[PDB]
Amino acid sequence: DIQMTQSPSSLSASLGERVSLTCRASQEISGYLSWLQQKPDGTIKRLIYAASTLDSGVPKRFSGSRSGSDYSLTISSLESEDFADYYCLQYASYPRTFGGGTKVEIKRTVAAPSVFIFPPSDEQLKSGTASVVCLLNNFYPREAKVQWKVDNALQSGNSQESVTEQDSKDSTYSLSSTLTLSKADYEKHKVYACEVTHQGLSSPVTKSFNRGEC
Amino acid sequence: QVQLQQSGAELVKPGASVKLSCTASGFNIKDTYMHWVKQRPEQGLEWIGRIDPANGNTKYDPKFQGKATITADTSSNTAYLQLSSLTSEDTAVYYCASYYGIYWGQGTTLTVSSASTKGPSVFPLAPSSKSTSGGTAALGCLVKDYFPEPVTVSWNSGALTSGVHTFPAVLQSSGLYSLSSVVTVPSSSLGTQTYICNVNHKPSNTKVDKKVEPKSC
Repeated sequence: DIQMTQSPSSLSASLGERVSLTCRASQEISGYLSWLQQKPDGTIKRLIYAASTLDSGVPKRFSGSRSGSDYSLTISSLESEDFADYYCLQYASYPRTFGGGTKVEIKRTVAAPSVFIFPPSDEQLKSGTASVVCLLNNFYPREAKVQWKVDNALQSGNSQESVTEQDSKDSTYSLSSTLTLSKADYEKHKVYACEVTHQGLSSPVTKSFNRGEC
Repeated sequence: QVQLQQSGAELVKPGASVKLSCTASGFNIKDTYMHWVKQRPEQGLEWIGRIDPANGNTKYDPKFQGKATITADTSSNTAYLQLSSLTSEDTAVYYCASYYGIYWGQGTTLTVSSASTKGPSVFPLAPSSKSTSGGTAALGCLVKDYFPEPVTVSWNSGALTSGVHTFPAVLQSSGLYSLSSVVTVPSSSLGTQTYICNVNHKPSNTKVDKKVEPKSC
C-alpha cells in the first residue's frame, strides 16, 4: 500500500499568517493527490486535486505544490474558518490511503494549567466503585502529559482522558483524567497522585491526597 | 450545489448488523464511483471500499474484507454500507464520498453497545481548601454510567455559565458513558451559597440536582 506521511500533525498560527503542511508518498504517485478539509462540525470538502488544481468555490488563499514526492498545501492569509483538520489522499492506486492529518489551531502565548485533584465521593464508594479525577484547567499548548501514581507505582490502562475544544474567548484547552478502581483495590493503597508535565511548568507538578485522611 | 445525504445515527448491540445509507441528489450514481470511509473517535480517515453503481463491482481494503459489504440501487440513487458482527472497534463516524471526492456526505455515527437505556449517577467533585489558590476554588459533578448520549449539565439553574467546562463524554468498556463538568468560582462565595449542578438525561427522563459542598482532603 502507498503510505502518506503527513507533517506536521499540528500547526499553530494566527489570523493573517500563512502556513504549510506536507505529505510524502512512499511510492511514485505523480500528482494523483487531493487535499481535504474537515471542519469542527465533521463535514468534509475537497479543496485541491492533481496536487495543485483548486476545485470550484475554493478561496484563492489555498494553493498546492509538488517537489519530487513531497506535496504541500499552503494557506495564505489565514481566516477564521481555516482553523480545521486537513488530510491528503492519493488516488493513484487501491487501496486508497490518507495522510495522518494536520490540525491547524490558534496560536497563543504559553499558559500553564491550574491542576486540581478530586478524591472519590463517599456516595460513590458505598456503591462499589471509586473515581479519582485530575483536572488540568485552561492551558496552552494542547500538549500535556498526565501520569497516575498510586503509592508511587505508575498506573497504566485504568484511566481515561477527555479534552475540550480550544476556548472561543482565551484560546486555551482544559483536560480531565479519571482513574477508575473498585472499592476493594482503592482501599489497598494510601497515596493517590496525579503528575502533570506541560511546557508552561518549569518542572512537572504533582497533586496528591492520602486516602484515609478523607 | 449537489449533495449526498446519509442516514441517521445508529445505536446497535454487538454481534448484530447494521445497514447505513447514502442518497445522492443532483446526479445519477451510475456515472461515478461511491466510496465509504471510517473515522474512529479522535482518529483519522480510513478507507473501507468503493462501488461502481453501473455494474455493482466493488473493491475493499483487505482490513475490512469480512466486516463490510457495499451495495448500490440506481433506482433510488442510493449506496449502502452493511457492517457485520459488530464489536466496540466498529464505533465510529462513517462517510460516503462520490464525484471524485468533491462531494462528501455529512457522516453517520454508529455506536456499538449492549447497554439498555440508563440514567446517570451524579457524584460531587467537592471544592477543597488544598485545591484552592488565589481566591478561587474548583468544584464539579461527575455524571457516570448513562446510555445513550446526550446529557445536559447546568449550574445553579443556568445562572452560572462563566468558567464552566463540561467535558465530552467517554464511552467506557461497560458500554456506558461518563463525563465531568467543573467550574472555578470565588472561594469566598462558598460561605453564602451552595453550588448545584442540574443534570438532565432525556432518554431515561432522569433529572438530578446535586449539591456540591466543600470537603477538604
